[PDB]
Amino acid sequence: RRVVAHMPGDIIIGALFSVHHQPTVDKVHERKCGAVREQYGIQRVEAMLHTLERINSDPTLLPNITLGCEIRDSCWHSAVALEQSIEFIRDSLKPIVGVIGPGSSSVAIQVQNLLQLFNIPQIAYSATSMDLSDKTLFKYFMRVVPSDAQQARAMVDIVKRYNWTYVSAVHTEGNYGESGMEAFKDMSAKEGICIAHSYKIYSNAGEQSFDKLLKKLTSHLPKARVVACFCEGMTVRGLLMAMRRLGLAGEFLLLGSDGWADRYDVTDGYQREAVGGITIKLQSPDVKWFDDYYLKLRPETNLRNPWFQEFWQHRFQCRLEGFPQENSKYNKTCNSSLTLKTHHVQDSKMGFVINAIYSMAYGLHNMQMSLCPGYAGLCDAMKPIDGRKLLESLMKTAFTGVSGDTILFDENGDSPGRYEIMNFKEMGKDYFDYINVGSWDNGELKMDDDEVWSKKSNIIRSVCSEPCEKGQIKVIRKGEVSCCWTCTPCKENEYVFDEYTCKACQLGSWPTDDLTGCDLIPVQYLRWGDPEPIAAVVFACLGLLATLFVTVVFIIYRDTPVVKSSSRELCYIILAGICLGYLCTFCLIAKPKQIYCYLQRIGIGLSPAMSYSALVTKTNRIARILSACAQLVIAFILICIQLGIIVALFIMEPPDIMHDYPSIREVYLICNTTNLGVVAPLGYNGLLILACTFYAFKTRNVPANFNEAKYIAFAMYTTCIIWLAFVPIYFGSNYKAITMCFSVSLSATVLLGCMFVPKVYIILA
Amino acid sequence: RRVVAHMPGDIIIGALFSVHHQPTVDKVHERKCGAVREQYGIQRVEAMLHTLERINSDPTLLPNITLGCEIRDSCWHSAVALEQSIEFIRDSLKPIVGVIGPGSSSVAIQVQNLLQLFNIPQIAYSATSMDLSDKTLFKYFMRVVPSDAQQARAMVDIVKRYNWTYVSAVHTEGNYGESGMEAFKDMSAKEGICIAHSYKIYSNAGEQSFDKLLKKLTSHLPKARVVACFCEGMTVRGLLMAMRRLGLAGEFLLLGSDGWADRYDVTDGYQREAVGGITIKLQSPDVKWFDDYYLKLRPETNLRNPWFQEFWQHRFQCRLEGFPQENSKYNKTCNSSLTLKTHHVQDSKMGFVINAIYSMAYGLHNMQMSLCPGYAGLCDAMKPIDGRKLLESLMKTAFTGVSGDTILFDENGDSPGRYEIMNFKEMGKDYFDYINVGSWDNGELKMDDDEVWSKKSNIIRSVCSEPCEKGQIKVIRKGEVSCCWTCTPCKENEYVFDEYTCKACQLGSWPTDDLTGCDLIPVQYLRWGDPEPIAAVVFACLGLLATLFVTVVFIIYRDTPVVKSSSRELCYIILAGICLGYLCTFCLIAKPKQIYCYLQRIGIGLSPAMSYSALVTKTNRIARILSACAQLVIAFILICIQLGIIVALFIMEPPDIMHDYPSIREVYLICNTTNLGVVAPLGYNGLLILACTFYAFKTRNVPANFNEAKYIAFAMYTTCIIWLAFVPIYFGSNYKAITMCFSVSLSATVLLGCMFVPKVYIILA
Ligand SMILES: *[C@@H]1O[C@H](CO)[C@@H](O)[C@H](O)[C@H]1NC(C)=O
Ligand SMILES: *[C@@H]1O[C@H](CO)[C@@H](O)[C@H](O)[C@H]1NC(C)=O
Ligand SMILES: N[C@@H](Cn1oc(=O)[nH]c1=O)C(=O)O
Ligand SMILES: N[C@@H](Cn1oc(=O)[nH]c1=O)C(=O)O
Repeated sequence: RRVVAHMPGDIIIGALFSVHHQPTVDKVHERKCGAVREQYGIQRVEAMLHTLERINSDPTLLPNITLGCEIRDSCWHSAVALEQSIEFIRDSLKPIVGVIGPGSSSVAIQVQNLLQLFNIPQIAYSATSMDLSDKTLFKYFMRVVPSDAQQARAMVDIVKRYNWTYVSAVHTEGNYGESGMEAFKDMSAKEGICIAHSYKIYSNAGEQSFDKLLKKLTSHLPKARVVACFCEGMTVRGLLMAMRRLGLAGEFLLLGSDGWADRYDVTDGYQREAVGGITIKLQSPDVKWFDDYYLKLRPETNLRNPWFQEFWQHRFQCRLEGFPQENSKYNKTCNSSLTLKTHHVQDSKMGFVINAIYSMAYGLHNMQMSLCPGYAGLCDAMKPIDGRKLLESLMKTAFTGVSGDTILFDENGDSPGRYEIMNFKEMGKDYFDYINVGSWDNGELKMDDDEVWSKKSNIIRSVCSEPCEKGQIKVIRKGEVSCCWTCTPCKENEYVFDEYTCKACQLGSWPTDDLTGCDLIPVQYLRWGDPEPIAAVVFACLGLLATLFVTVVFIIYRDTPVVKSSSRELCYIILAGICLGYLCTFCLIAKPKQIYCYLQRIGIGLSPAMSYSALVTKTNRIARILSACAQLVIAFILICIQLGIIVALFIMEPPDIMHDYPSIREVYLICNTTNLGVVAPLGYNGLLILACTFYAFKTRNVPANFNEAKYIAFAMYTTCIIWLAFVPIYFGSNYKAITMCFSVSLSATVLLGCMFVPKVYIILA
Repeated sequence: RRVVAHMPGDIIIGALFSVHHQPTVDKVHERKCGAVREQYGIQRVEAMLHTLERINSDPTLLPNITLGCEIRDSCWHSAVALEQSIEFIRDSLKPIVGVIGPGSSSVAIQVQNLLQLFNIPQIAYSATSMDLSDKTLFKYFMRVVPSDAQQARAMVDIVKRYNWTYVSAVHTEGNYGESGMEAFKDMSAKEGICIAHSYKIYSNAGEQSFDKLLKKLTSHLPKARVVACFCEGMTVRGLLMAMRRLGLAGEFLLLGSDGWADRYDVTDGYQREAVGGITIKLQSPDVKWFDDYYLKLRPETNLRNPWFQEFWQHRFQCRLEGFPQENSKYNKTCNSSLTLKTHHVQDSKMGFVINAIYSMAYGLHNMQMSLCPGYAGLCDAMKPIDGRKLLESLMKTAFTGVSGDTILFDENGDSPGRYEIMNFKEMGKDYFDYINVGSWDNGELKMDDDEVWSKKSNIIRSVCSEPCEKGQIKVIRKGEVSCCWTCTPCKENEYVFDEYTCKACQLGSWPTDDLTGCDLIPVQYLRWGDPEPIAAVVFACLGLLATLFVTVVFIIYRDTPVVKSSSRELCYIILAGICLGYLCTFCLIAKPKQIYCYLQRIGIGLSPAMSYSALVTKTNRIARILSACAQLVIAFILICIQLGIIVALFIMEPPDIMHDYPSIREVYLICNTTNLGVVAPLGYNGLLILACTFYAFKTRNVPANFNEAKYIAFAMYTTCIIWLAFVPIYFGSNYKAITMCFSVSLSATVLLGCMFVPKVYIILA
């Protein structure tokens, strides 16, 4: 039978403390507990005994009634605690009025499911799972610590403070780990944080299980460098031991939980592996009087605590001869010089443990105040202490704590509390410590970024993909969590619509700077500058100068017989046409406008048709003579025919500015001239040429005034070749305007020359 | 205190049945449970009370000993069953040697946690959760049913059989539901399925909770019409009542589980809302001998069942006056003609229950054979029947069940089984029934897709997005779920790499039909024939005919005095040049090959070089005379110079066919004749032409033999412009071959016809 610590009194309060370690994986069925525990074990039993004797000593608390206790060992296992709890309720089948419940959430649940049936209030000090807040299933459960709803929030705040996104989660199998990791997963996923993969493990699992878990964790090593452990202390120690076994000394940052806190017994010997880990610890000041009472204990006199001599021997590895408990396993003997004052480490949850004992005390006081206000003691109205009344009194009680605050329970049975942030750092050489690098209260996280990462090179941000909003490149998912993206650049005509897709611009549009939006690329006109068209305009100007010189010479020598043989009007009509060619070239090269672009048509129609019409009549007259003024009229009508066709093409295609986009980039504006709108006048001009071919062959060479027929027959001859050669370039090209300009002013000069010069040259000579 | 059914015996076996319904949410703390049950309650009580008689009347099983029982009421509740289990184990503080576990997985876990402390084996008949298969924590627990693992697969198979991709998930709060939904989520997300959202709810929740759950379920209604309930019977009934309240009559198809099975009590009164639902039932044939005993039971004689009178009054709504259990709540009085034969339904899991007790019988039989073979009864080494030995002999028991099959426990305490897929249909007019429409066994899902949906217009498949495999389009996930995608059309250039990305083809390439792959586009070239080459080659052929005619006239009249002039050999060189130029095109306008394109450049380089150089020498002699046979010497060398440049341009750029791609759509092939490879021969030719233009202008009009020098005075004067006219066309175009073809023959023609034809002319004259 398991041993039990007793203390007499009028009212007896049960307490479950984990004096011994959890049963090993291969001895769960035997329910055999491992080694004794100091922080979680003997210290808590001593705290309970001393605080109860203090309560008995205090006259102002529970006067004239002495509080007893029955402390049992829970071994941090569900079955052992369940059997001890059955032992608690055995009399109810002096009764236990209340239990200072176990420190594990799963164990607390298992004990509560049994205690609630017999109306036994249970006050926990370390069980912090959210599930215990449900008063429908756990009516007889209270705690002096906050739930894990705030601890998960604190962990999420820590991960979101340091840009950590792609973390990996581990939690111990059990209610505490399960609930905590569920809360963390829920809160983090709503705030952009990410989980590579969530793992679970038992605290008592063998070395092989931890090795496998660490292998799975290293499977994401380059990217998921932060591990979030809603783990217990022994789970974290197992992870550290795995790191030691398979050579890992800084590949991970373990973001611990309340289980780890600042426990020195999870990093003993493995400090090098745990350096840089961040943990969350329930805020609890050191208790002075407990330290004063505890360090003065000796195994010779400490007979109340049945485990104490065993503790002595396991702690100071030695054996105590003059006692039953010798245990020769330990070679040497315990000299009367050992004391607990050396390397003494008070457990973090020592404030809470005492508080949970005061609660059940104060809750018993208040209930005694109401039941029998006058009587100072155990009144006859209190012989069968009622569990329901005691629970009610505990729910509405409030008292000053050991720390110096007020402990009180809300409607959910929980109690207010704040958290502390610790960083396990290497302070000196071969010396490590937990350093307080922040806190967390009522939703407000106030860290200290200087103490942790005393440099600008903090831990590599746990991210899956680098920030890739770098202009052209967009972000595409890969069928996994919306966490790890591949970055793809869209084409040049596409701009980023969102961070997720890239959208093409319009027909004549181009994306702006930073590809945030788009832009209608400006139209391109025929510029007056440039090296090419300046030559064309210079040529046109020279042609105009030649034409004005020609007209001056023609009018000065007006009535001379050497020029008064042919019609003066005919070779003034030709002059008007040759001038109109240059005028058409000049008005062609400009901004294509609703006022400008139809002059192109009139030029290209009349100029290369009307001049040849005036010429053909003269050639025919000279040929057939080898008449009168009537040849003028037949000339004019020959113009009018062409004047029809242009007008014929004017109706179907009105003068407008049409935009063409030969490529997706450049935009051009030109008049609406089409394939049919340039061939028909050119077709007629071909006929004009054809007409004069007839004559030119017939005339050939004829001795006239200055042998005009010798030269006028040749000006046409050099024109038809260029007219034909112009077709291939014009048909396929992007330079229609300049080509038209050069064509017109080319066949132009030719004519103006032999037409007039041969005559007017020698005339002036 | 609660009542309990008793039967005396040497060995006592307890049981936990939900005789009454779960306590309502407003009376859980009092632990008073609701109305009586027929299938899950009284029927199983009578099953135990008669199976024990059947065993006790069989000398072949447990001879000369009697099996008593202590049947307790668990009210389908964890707390009530834990209290009753405390009552069971109170003796160990006649002992209970083992129990028939409760029907609920959570309740089974709770009672196992207490029973394993006292080595009391527990056998379950419906506790199907896969949590209890862990023998580390649940050693003394066995069951005659498979795990939920198999059942979750059965569902996954069902959902993947009917294209159902986007479904909703609901499970009952507890272990059964939670474990089942975890398994289903795992093996569904792994294969192809996507869950819109997973919900949970307690069975004993209020109306408002179920209404809220249904409101959340209709949030995804247009897409996810299928809800997967790893829920309990009463959870499904609550869902149906919610559907009735807010007017849903066929928006959802409920995919139920073992909880639902073919229970008429979950779909009574609410058939309209459940029609079409598909449920999974553990297969167990109805035990025939149970009916012939049960149906003849009467409340007058059945005194050993404390719950029989309550049930009898609850079933036929009336009162039994002649009995203490009057229950004056009802109005009328039961006549002595009411029988259980009317509206009798035996529960699905009756055989299981029976087999469970049989499992305990043989375990208690195989023990007594092994412990004391000689004795027929309770031997001395068996008076304190060992729980450990009972469990050991139980795990290895193989026997025959009431169904006729063989019952045997695996290494984890489970037993094999198969599933029946049932469909709730409207058979007649106002008549609804469950129809067996399939089965599932070890991975084989047999089903009858015609009994359900006797048509092709089944339930609108629970899908999110329509298929995107419409050729060009591809799938884009927005970072929501992996089953709701948009369709993006790829451009005509790229081909679909996978379902989710499409990548561009090679620059010379094109996607094949259906965008499945990319194929090599065929190359184009200037084919023999065609519209323009058929006109171009006519020029070359006519030129060759003219050149042969002219050379015939030249060689015939070589010695005629009328040609005794500037060396006829020099002009013969020119004529050979024209012939070479005419044959240049025939190796130019063809299919590009190394043989053709190592001579094309030679031709263009030399043909307009050597002929023109010989013309230069001839005109040089003519001009300087106003020499001897050395003219060839000063001529020939010039040719070499040009040849040198060609050779200079041949070494740097070897003749090879390279593929030119004006755009992605078109492909051509041509040799490596580049811009730099054309200017240099053209530069030399232009320099030569300009050099001889001076002498051509010097000659002008010189009276020579038959005006020989006159024609070449002006004919050459044309060869400049046409060559010049060739320069732009060759630069900006895609027809660089045919342009060269036309230009080469167009140059010679003139020079040829005006230096070798006037000759033929006067030769004839
Ligand atoms: C990322 O963390 C840094 C501090 O390490 C700080 O800038 C901030 O918390 C995060 N960055 C942004 C842009 O918020
Ligand atoms: C969807 O289900 C049908 C029959 O229910 C069958 O074609 C197949 O299982 C699914 N469709 C495809 C294309 O796989
Ligand atoms: N917070 C834990 C309690 N706890 O876990 C440890 O590892 N130490 C410790 O006190 C729980 O809620 O169970
Ligand atoms: N199979 C369930 C139990 N169960 O719940 C019901 O509603 N019916 C029923 O048999 C389980 O494994 O817990």
